[PDB]
Amino acid sequence: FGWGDFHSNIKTVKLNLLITGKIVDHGDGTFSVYFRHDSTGQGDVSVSLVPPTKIVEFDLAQSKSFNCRIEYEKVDKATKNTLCNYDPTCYQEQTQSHVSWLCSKPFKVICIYISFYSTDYKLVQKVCPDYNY
Amino acid sequence: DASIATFKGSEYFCYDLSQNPIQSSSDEITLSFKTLQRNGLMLHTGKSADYVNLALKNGAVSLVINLGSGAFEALVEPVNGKFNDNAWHDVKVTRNLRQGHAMVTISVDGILTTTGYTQEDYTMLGSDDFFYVGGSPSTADLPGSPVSNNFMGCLKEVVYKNNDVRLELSRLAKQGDPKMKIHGVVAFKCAALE
Repeated sequence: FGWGDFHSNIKTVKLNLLITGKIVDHGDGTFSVYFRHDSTGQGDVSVSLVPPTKIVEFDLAQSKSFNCRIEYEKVDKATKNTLCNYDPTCYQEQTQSHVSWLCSKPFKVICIYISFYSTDYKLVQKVCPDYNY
Repeated sequence: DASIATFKGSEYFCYDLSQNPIQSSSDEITLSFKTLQRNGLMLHTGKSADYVNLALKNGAVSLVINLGSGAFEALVEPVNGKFNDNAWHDVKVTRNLRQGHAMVTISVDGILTTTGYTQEDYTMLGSDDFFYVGGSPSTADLPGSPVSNNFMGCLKEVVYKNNDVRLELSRLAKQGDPKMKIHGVVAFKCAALE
């Protein structure tokens, strides 16, 4: 595949995001991509597999050509709600996700797409580790 | 003091890298910008496999880079705001291929992202192509460049460094170097963009 053990950290004082990705070749013409991510703070995060043609852009929104699809996803979110004491609502969110992608092997140029929307900054990034292949 | 330049949309610096080609396993680019314009190229280096393109795109900082066998693109922006707010913003981009392991970091003000992955096969960073700051020739085919506008605003302390050399491009422009060429005329200060 030309790469493995993907990791990414996106950090502001309002939100910290930690991602890992792992590839498992099943030896049957398919392979899995597993993502785990954990975030603490305020904001929305997402990680996904996308084709190289995916345009990097900000987006308020949350098959046949692309041969990777989610087969399993598990998300656990814990929210502590308290009164802001700079002004008596402040909250802290702890999120832990696990997603299993299943890809069909006749194609392999795949990219990782990460979005990060906090209360101070927002960021989208596309990583194509073997693009030049 | 600080090395600064004001670009008015028809100017740019061009540092020649042909004679002394840069080659290194890691590099780092830093600069500060101030601008009111939504779109404009801040710097580009690499007319080959490897390259770094740093620009403002619709008020956001856009980074497009080649990373050995891979490519990386990021778009960064404040919430309820844009970076073309006539205030200084600090940018830092680091790339590392040390083990193989690829690692890219970009920070703009108060947001930092570090991304990496194990990559067995491994090349070099740099290029023998020119280094463009504040703009580029109209007929130049610059890979990985999403914008075509030259910069309109202030660039400060533009610096490129790797394991061998540290190029103070803004200062070299302000002072002069045989490898540094300027298209047009710029004042080496930050004029009132407003």
